Amino acid sequence: LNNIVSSLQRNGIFINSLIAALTIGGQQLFSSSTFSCPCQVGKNFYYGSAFLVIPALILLVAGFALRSQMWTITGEYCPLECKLACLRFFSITGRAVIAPLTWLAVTLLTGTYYECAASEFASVDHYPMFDNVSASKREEILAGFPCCRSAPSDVILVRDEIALLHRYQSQMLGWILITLATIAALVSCCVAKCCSPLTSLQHCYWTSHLQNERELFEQAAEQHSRLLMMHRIKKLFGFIPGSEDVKHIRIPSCQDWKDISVP
Amino acid sequence: LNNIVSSLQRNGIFINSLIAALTIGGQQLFSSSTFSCPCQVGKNFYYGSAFLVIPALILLVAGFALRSQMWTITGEYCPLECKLACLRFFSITGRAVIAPLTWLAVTLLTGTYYECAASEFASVDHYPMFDNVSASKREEILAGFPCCRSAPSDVILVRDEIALLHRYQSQMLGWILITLATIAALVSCCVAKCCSPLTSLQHCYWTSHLQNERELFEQAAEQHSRLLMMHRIKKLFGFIPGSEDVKHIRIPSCQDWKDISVP
Amino acid sequence: KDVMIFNGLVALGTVGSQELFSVVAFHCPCSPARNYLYGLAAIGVPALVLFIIGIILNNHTWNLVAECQHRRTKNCSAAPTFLLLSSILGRAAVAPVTWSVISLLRGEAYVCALSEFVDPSSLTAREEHFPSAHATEILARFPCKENPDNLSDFREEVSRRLRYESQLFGWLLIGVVAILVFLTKCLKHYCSPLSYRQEAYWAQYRANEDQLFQRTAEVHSRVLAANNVRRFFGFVALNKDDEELIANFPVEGTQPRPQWNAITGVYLYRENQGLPLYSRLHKWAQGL
Amino acid sequence: ELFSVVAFHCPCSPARNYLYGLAAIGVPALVLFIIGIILNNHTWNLVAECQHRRTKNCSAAPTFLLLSSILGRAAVAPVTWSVISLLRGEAYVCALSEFVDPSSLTAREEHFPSAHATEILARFPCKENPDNLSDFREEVSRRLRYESQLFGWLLIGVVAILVFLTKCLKHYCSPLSYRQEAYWAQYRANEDQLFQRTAEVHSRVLAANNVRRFFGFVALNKDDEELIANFPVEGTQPRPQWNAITGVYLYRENQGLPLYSRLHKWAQG
Amino acid sequence: SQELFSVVAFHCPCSPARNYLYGLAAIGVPALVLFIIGIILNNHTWNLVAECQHRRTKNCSAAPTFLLLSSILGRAAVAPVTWSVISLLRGEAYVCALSEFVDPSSLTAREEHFPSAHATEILARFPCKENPDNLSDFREEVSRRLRYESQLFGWLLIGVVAILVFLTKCLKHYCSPLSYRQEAYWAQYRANEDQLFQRTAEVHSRVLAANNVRRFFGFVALNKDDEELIANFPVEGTQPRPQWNAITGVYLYRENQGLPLYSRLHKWAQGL
Amino acid sequence: ELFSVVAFHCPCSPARNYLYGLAAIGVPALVLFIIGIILNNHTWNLVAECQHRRTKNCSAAPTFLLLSSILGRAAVAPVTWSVISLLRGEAYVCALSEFVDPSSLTAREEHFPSAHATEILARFPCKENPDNLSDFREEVSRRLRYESQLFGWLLIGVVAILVFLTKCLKHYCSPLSYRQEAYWAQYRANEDQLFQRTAEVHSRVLAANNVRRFFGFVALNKDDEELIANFPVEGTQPRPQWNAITGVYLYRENQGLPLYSRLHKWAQGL
Amino acid sequence: ELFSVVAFHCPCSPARNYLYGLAAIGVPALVLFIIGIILNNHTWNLVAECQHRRTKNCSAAPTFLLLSSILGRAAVAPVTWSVISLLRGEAYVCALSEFVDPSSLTAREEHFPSAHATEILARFPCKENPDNLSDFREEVSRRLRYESQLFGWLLIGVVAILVFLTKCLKHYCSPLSYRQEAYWAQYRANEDQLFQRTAEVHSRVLAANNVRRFFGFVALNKDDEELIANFPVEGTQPRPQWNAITGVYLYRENQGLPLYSRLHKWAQG
Repeated sequence: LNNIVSSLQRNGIFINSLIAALTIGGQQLFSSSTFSCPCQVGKNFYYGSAFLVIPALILLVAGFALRSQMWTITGEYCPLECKLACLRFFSITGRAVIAPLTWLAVTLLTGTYYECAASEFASVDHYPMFDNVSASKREEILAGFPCCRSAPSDVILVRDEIALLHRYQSQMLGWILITLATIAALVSCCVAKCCSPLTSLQHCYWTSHLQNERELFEQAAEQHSRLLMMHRIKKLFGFIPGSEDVKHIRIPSCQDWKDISVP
Repeated sequence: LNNIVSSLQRNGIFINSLIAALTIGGQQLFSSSTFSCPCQVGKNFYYGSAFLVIPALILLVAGFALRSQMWTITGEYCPLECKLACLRFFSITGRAVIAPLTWLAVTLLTGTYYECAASEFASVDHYPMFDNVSASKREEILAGFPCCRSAPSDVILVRDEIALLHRYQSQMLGWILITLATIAALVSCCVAKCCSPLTSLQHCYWTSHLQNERELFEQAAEQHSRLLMMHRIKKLFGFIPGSEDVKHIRIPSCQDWKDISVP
Repeated sequence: KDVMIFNGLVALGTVGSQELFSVVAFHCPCSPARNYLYGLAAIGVPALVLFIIGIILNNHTWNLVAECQHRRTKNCSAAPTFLLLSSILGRAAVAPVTWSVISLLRGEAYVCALSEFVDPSSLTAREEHFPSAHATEILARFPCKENPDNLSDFREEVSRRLRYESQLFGWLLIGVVAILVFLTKCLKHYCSPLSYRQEAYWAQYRANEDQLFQRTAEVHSRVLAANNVRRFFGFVALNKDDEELIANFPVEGTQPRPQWNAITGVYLYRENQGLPLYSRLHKWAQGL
Repeated sequence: ELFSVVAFHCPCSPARNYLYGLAAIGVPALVLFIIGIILNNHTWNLVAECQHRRTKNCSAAPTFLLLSSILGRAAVAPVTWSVISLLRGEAYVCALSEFVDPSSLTAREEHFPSAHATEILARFPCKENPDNLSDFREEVSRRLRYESQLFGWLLIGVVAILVFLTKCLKHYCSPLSYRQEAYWAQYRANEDQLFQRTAEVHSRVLAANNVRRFFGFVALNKDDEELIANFPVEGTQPRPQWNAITGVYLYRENQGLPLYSRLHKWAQG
Repeated sequence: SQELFSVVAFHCPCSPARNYLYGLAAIGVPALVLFIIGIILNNHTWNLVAECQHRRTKNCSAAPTFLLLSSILGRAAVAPVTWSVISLLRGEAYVCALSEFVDPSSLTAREEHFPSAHATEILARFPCKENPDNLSDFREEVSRRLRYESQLFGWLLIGVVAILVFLTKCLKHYCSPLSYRQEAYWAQYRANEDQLFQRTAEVHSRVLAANNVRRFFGFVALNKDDEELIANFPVEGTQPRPQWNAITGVYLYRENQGLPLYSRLHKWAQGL
Repeated sequence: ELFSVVAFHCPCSPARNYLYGLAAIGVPALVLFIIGIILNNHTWNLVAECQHRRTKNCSAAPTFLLLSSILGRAAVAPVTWSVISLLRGEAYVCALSEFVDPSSLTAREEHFPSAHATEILARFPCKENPDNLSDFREEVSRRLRYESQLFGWLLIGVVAILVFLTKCLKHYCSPLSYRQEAYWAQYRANEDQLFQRTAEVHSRVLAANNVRRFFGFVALNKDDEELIANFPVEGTQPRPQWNAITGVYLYRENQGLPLYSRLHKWAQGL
Repeated sequence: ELFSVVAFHCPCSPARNYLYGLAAIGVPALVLFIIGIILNNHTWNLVAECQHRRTKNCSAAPTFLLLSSILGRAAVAPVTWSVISLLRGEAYVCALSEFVDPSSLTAREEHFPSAHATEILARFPCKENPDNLSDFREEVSRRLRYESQLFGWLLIGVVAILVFLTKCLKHYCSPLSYRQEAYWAQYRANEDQLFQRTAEVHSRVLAANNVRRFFGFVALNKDDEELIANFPVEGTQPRPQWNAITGVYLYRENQGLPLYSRLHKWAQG
């Protein structure tokens, strides 16, 4: 039964779906817990914009870095070898970039981050209520109502309209981004099915072979290290550990401990 | 017992039904959670129309792309081979297009998306209440009542009628689409049973053979890679991993690690 | 039997779906000449559609087409056509009928239909009180249950008389299908050339052969693929079960193209010099 | 659920509900009656018997008793549904609501209007009556429901006597002692079970040969090989021989020994 | 089953000259239906019929028929009685039947406030509670006298049966020439023969069915247990109708050579 | 709810309930008494005793010593029903509520009406009494219940003495010591249970010996096959032989040795 | 519920309940006492001693030791029921409610009516008293319950002293050291187990040997075959032989070695 779970774990679509669901849940928890939408007139666009970008950037970097094989790819970087490196890089990038795309999409769909983000950028010259011959209190109240300040002075309905407008735009952006992303994927796949010299079945076989041989060589290296250490003990103490020791014992002296300290 | 589940998984009707149910549930959750029906007079048809089309388009693209064999079909594209490619393409298309059809049908049947979508397109010259010598407030209120604004000024009953009318049309469209879809399927099946050179039993046997040989060759490729890596280790370290290693050990030097770094 | 349970699940499936449909999404548009079309489509459209998936999913349907395209002469005898046509309908055409009757029985589909046609002067228990211009319009609003309490008296009779018509109409439909099935079964046995024990044995054989055919075909695909793997690698890796098949099932090779065509299509039931042949596949083996 | 859909809904309207009552009762009875005929095996060989003779060679009198068996066995469903409706009483009150004579009404002084006697008497079953005549709606309902239950009890009584009468005469007029009918009945049930059981085994083996002849082998489960080995097929069976073991059969003796079915007559050579 | 019980449950129609017709039907007819079932299942009634059929001359006198006919009803008239008695003890059936026959002057617990306009109509409405509140005392009063008159008869009926059963049992033992102890063996023999007969009839049925199918299909398919049946119990043919005709009929203790024969079959087993 | 049907329902009416009190207590007592006689095997061999002699030569000295046992082993069932009803008190209070003397009520002053004293007293068991007499009813109800509960306890005492009286006489007048009677008691049951068990088997073997002659073979269960393989039969037991083991047996000694059952008397060949 | 059947319901009435309470507790004690004599085998052989002699040869004094045993052993049942009722107190308070002197009443001033004294006091146990005398009702209820419990605790005390005197004197005046009596009391209760056990076996074996001579064989279970095989019977034991092992026995010694039971005495001839 657990073998089936591991088999589905090998399915990349399932692991990417798990990543997307986990990122969406984390974003929802973060928004519901620790956002608070600071309401300062001076720099409020900064807070929302940072909330939009920094989590996406750190998730992208984490996805790129958590894959060990990309380090080897870069080391080789720093014919067919170039094509294979490009294919592996694209395949790893896909999973590296799925999560930040999910974060951006869900944030835009929710709309709160964009709502608090570009709120002071709203156009109010159309509305005749906001005269503000001072020209400064207008920006103050504009940044002030979207966060938590109702300020029930007839402006609330206006503010909702403004909010609605921004929210509407947010949704579009999300979907717009989504559209572009999908388009990119398609053309990206085109490259992976146009510049690739290997057959479609050849690529999957080759990847399975690479994973098999990597695991096999790791196991072989561990076993070789184990055998080398076993040999070191059977040459120092004169007996093989884990076997019948009642035959001989070296009884090493003080000078013998220094020899095994070399590695 | 789990073998029976896998056997029913092989049944295409069951997997398509699962896809349809999952899409319907996701659509219901999305509608109940994150729709909100923006109520702006200017561009409200845009929001509903996009909600109708973009999810359908992305689901269609995902269904087309998630099938790996279509990449091979396109690569072959870019006699009997043409007929086989056409048959495989039709069979894969069916499952590729079932989900977006389900989304469109369920959305139209619910009617909310169409309700908020073409609301400002309603005909009001028949109703004598909407004079609006300004000719602009009329469109504003027309877009304003369907979302959440009751505006209890005798117009509510009128608005319900309007809503009803739109809802009625929505239902028809859904069923209309459904009808067309089924008709298409029938004639599509006709082609798959008219242009196909293979017998009805020949096609199923050939497909089973193709799946069996694909899996068999993937397993054989993995095993060949495993054997090649095993041979590499038994030629480098001088022993076969996983067997009795107590016979010989190469003890490779620094120069030996470079040789295995070629692949 | 297996056939009855297969039909029973479908009959339960649509009834539950009909119950589900009648709750989430059915709102009669109370607008003149709109509910009438809406009411008719609320019955026929699921009915026509549900009949279609019945035809498509039926394996025997393409068997009829394959022979029809191959023969181009409709040389199939009347009796085998009577078997297949009465087989697809008995397996597929059941679903629309069950949806059609239950929709009539509940009455909410029909009550929208003839609500337009209701005669204002046909009302009783009081003098007719309807304007000559809005009589049709006011009736169209009856099914919505939003009629004023002043018109409630006249609405209940109208909403029930149609509901009377629907249930009576739905019952009458059940009589027709019930009679037809009884009529068809007698015609099937009367016009068949072989007694029902033969028909039972033959139809019982048809299931067993095709069940045997499907299991063998999947195995034959695996063993043929495995042998080609050996030719392309020089070795084959197999589990416990599949490895037994290759050692127990020699590969005959590829059958000739006409041989595959000979085992598809309709059954002529030509007795081999008095010895019966129960399918084309059986004839092919006994023929050679 | 299903009972909610098929739930009786009395259309309170004159000259109209008794049509509904007939259809809401007769059609369920008619449908159930058909299933009785369709599933019964003794009805098809009866029809199949007419196929071979095609000229009414056999007299109708000997075959009449079988026709008594086909109707009797099938009639359980219509009666057990007709009786249940009568005892419930819902069908009958809506059927005869508008035929109650106002003159014979009782349990109240004569306040019954005559402007629309049928109409107001039609609306009684559906609670759509004036409360001033509510006692009448209880009086009329109780009298009509009384008539339904009496008919229901009379009907089940007549079925009870007819079951006895047709079972007292059947033993009397049959030429065999009742114990022979006990063996004969137990033989028929045993024959059909064994006959049908072998058909699956014979088909599965025969299909194996045809599939083996065309794939070069057959895929089998654990017990199939036992079926193949223990029960090999040497061919098929001619159609006219099958025809000799179909159709109705009357008790016929051979050399002073009974034959209980055509298959037995065929098996005796 | 709560729905099935609700269908059969008594629903008294409060109306004159009408309920006691229903009361007659609501108890008599289920009694008649139960009685008919008692006749059919009683195996003794069929060989009684077969005895009246094969001889075609009415050879047996009244005494051989009378002694058996008592057992036909006795083993079957139990079912109507335990239904009639249970109804009377409940009392609902009786009070509905006689609710229109109590004499108004015989009522008590209230003065002459009982209306005499339509006495039979108002009295008939008592069981269904459909009574004016001013006569609720009268309603209960009649609801108890009639309950009593049922219950006394219900208990009285049980007593009479409990005498007839004892009288019938005592007379049979004193009149039959057999000792009571030998009858117990005789009763213990009819059951063993019948159970062995029916069980062994099935086996000699299946074997004949198996033998006939084999000639047609070319072989026979049997279950694991049925395989032993064919080998252990082989048959050679059937049994003639006269042989089947010597074991279906009433038998009354024809002794042979001073040694009893306990059933028709036993008499046939001696070839007599 | 079968017990709910036979539940007592007191009909409150003068000169009427005590009939119902009788016929709803006496009749189940009579039914229980009859059942005791019918199922008691000691009553049939009594009947078969006078049947086969057809003359009644035997006197009443041997009959009365057995006849008491017939009722004694059976009369317990009515008494344990008669006493239970009296202890509950329902049977008596409804039966005798009509006879309560209108001058013997206490716990209240002279408030009892004299218009219909019997009628109003008749309805006391049904609790349909006006609240102005609730003291009177709770006085009559508790007084009558005493009389029943006194009679019930007294009746138990009388059986508690008759049993001890009988058990003493049955051991003082009989010519056999009790330790021997226990053997004679442990033999009558030991034989009868063997006889019934062996009657069933010799019935089945005889049955399987006839069905075989009618079918050529007999269907028998696996354990039943052992029965035929072990207990073969040659025929049937003659009627006079069956007629010598039915009846009443009274300790007929043989040649200085005892016989404990009438069958035993025939076993020695007597 | 049999608890509700035998429940003690106090009839509150003058000169009536104490008669009831007498018969509502004493009578079950009488039944319990009767049971003790009947079941105790030490009284039948005492009776059996009186029947064989027909002359009263045996003196009363030797038999008084055994005569006190049957009454003593059976005396638990009345005491364990007389005491339990007394401690519960319901029996006594209803019995002695009507004897309480109104003048000697306490806990309240002299406001107790004396027009009909016994009537009010008789009603105390049923709580059917006006609340104006609730203090009086409770006071008599507690005081009367006190005498019951004090009598009950006295009753159990007296029995314990009687048992102590009985057992101490029985061991003192018996002519056997109490260790030997334990062996003897471990014999009579051991013989009677074997004697009962073989009574059935030598009965069933004699049962089978009678049925077999009649039917021709005997039905038996697997265990019963061992009874017939291992233990064969030849005849029956003479009636005077049974007469020699029933009655009372009082340590008759033989030659200087004890015989513990009368059967053992007969086992030496």
